[PDB]
Amino acid sequence: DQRNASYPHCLQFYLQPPSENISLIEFENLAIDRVKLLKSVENLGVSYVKGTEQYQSKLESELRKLKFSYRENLEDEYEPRRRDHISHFILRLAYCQSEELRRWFIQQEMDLLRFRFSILPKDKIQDFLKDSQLQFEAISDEEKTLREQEIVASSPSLSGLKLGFESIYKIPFADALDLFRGRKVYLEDGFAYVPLKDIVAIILNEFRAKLSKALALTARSLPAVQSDERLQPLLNHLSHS
Amino acid sequence: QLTDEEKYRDCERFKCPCPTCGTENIYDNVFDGSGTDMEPSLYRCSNIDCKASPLTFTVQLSNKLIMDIRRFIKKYYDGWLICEEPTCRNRTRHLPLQFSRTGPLCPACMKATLQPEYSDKSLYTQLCFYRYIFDAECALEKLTTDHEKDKLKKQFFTPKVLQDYRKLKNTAEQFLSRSGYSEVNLSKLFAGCAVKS
Amino acid sequence: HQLLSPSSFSPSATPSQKYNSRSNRGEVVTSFGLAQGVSWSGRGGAGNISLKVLGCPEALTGSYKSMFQKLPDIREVLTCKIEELGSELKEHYKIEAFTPLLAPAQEPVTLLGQIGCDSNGKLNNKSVILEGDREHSSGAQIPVDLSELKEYSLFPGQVVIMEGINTTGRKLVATKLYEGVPLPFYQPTEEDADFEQSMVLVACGPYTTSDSITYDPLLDLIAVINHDRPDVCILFGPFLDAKHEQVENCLLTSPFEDIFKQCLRTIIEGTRSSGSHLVFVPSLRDVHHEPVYPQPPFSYSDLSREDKKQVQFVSEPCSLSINGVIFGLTSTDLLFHLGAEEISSSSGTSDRFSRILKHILTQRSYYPLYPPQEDMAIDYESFYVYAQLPVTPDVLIIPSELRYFVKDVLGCVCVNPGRLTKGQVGGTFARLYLRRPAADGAERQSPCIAVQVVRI
Amino acid sequence: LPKPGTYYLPWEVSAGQVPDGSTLRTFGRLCLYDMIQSRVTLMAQHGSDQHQVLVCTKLVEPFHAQVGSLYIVLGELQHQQDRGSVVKARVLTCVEGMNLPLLEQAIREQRLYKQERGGSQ
Repeated sequence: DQRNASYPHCLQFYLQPPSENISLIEFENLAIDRVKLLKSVENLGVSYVKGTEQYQSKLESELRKLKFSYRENLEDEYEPRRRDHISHFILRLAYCQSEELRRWFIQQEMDLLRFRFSILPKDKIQDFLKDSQLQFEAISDEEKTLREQEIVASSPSLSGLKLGFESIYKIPFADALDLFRGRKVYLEDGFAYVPLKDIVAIILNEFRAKLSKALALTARSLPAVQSDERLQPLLNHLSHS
Repeated sequence: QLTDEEKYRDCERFKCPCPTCGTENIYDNVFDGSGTDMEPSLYRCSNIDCKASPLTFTVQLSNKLIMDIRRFIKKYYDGWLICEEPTCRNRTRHLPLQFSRTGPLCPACMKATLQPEYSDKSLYTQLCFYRYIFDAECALEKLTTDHEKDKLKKQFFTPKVLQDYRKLKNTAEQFLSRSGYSEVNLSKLFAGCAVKS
Repeated sequence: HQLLSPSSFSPSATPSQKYNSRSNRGEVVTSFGLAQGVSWSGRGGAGNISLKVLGCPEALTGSYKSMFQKLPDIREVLTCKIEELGSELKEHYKIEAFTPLLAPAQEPVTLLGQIGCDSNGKLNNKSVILEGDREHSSGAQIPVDLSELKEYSLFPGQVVIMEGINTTGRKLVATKLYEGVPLPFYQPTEEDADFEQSMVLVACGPYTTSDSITYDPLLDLIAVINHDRPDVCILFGPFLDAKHEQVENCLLTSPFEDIFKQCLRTIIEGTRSSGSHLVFVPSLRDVHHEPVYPQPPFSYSDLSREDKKQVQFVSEPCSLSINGVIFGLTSTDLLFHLGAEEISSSSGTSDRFSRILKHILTQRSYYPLYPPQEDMAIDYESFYVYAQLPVTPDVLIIPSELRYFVKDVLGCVCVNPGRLTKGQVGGTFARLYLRRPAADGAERQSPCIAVQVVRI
Repeated sequence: LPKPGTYYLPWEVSAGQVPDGSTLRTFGRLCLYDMIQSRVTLMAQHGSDQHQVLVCTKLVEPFHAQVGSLYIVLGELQHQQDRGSVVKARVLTCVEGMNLPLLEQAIREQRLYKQERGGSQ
């Protein structure tokens, strides 16, 4: 079962590069489709407020129209996931020239991943975390009760002694930047204690940002070899479309 | 942004002699004439005296097309190189083994670089042209007014005509489905990343 | 029972009465080996026959992307070939080091390179330039003088090791020329020697005259096969020659693929009675096939289940194994090209054909010539992958336009049955006998024992 | 102003005849380009033996690397604990088709003239 093994989950970290051969027309169409999807995501994010219902409904409609992978179905999702993978890699190749383009691409990719993660079931979240390289640590119940008051006072989306039936994670303070920035997490001797929802969302977003930045920097050294007479008009047009 | 006429400007036009009258019929588009003269290029012969319908010679047209494509392929694979120096103009088939920063070095002048006389781009454009002039569906879809398209379909484009055009188009699409000029190898493109294979 | 229908292809099929006027049928023009007092009869495929494909670790089975070539790939292929052959020669001959081409010295030096011509004309003894390998000489060129050479034999694209004095670094005076080292022979196994005896028939196209599409020689060959009942039949192309007068003018009223399929059906249904094995080798003169060397096998999807076990299609060129005896099959006219583009000097009488065959054997390649002839197309990646000799074949087959001959060169039997038709007259074909020799001999004995070139 | 780049044959650099921190300019044939760590390996064939030179190219990226082409590297030599010696390239230019024996002859002639001039003091 190569089909499901290659694309088992809708969510991806985009680690494995593609290895198959495709025609030029599909290459161009995938690049154009993904750039349109990114621009639509940016416009939807700017126009509305992240969350709500109309924003997510319009984003879902946009994803469905451009034949991409957003939902989870047991039948015939190989094609959308394959298109998403190949188009993302092509756009990464095309968007590694200047700092501004890299920042914009990372921002849009982070927003799209955040939405796709927000529309995922819980066991699917656990399976997706297991599939990728991240490994988290959960503190014991003794520790949890030892530091209950401080965590509740910090209130990382926890109100009224809601510490029960929750797992508190221990992470280095350099990875919780989003929550750490505005006093939304309890810090002790170099570690941050975060509830489940905040830890998965923020830490996954931050780790994805770091990995994507490192990989785009690595891919920056490549286009010095892109002297091919083909793909050159496409790259030039897509750079400043 | 290039139109069909500009894209295929340098392509050699297909020429086939009519088996009945012997006169050749140069083909350059599906429809010959502009205005009220919308007529398939295969509907009538060039000679007004000749009354043989060229559509009856589908097998001969396919054979001639195959021969022309084979000739063009053999011409491309010969590999003639011409020196870039205007004063040298050395023309040889022997590829020198002493390369340079850009390309092969011309042994005659030792200052310029050889270039292919017939590049693969021209051959691919030629094959695409030989497919283009026998694609009636795209030509019909290119018509601005739908009423004219329907009238042309009813008066002339019988299903047999469309089938013959499909056969002629397939005759070149068979060759076109083996070119390495329209197939990108992503493995070599992304060979610079080895963190995750 | 001519299943092929010339009247159904074109209404202008006039048979050549000259071919039907022949009276020298069955004449054995030449023979070889123990062909005296031996009758030619086989089991008709009722025994045990083993067929296999060898050579490159990946045998050619399907097509490939063709119309895309880049100069660095060709340069890499040529450099790799030159370097590998030179390294093998140096290891065999125990040489110390290879001096760079452009380095001048006052002492004799040993150089490695490729023989080439500085002009677009034919090679001569005054316009020879040696082009060295990239690693040792960066692909430099230096003229060579052969006035001091007693004996030599050169053609373009040949890998040679030369020893001489290069005082100025711009001209080399020849003093020696090492001889090629042939590949080791195949080692038979237990199953190979199990086969007792079998005989193989070989013929080459074209199968018509120059003025008809009746395919009468094909019918005659089918009748001969049916009467003789051989073990394995190998037929070469072209089956629909592109140099035929009718085909060139596009006067045929049927598609080329349909005509080829009808011809294949005729051959298979005619030869079904004999019960032998059939092998079809494509050729570059077929009008319905890709004109690129090497060539992918034929395609025919209307086969019956029984015919699958008796009809096989192989690539061009192909190294075929028959009962443990390695065969070398190629439809290219190598001998004609090499003879047209070869120069040499001899102190006495010598056979040109033997020299050409020895050069082919020692070059470890099916097409050693470079640049190729003006009417050939070669895909150099596919040529480097699928067109290498695995081992020295026991029996070598090469049809050619020259006079038919049977020769033994360096322990390898060379057979050139020739074209089946020559203009408007009949030609010749060959029959082979294969007996596995005893293993108690001091040296390897040639499995091929009797070969006869029979007129048709 | 950086120190001048004197010439050094590859079999002199690979033999540890150059002190640490000296600025040298050598040549060789490219073999590899590990993009993850930005390291380039060059060999030059002397007789029947092959010697290697390692070049760190962190100051010249982006780069178009051709495998099998001659290169000239100018930089400073640094000794490392386990990676032996690595040259920190400042300028790495591509030359193909250079007449190497002529270059070596010129280098030896320059060294001989320098020795002759220095023999009067």
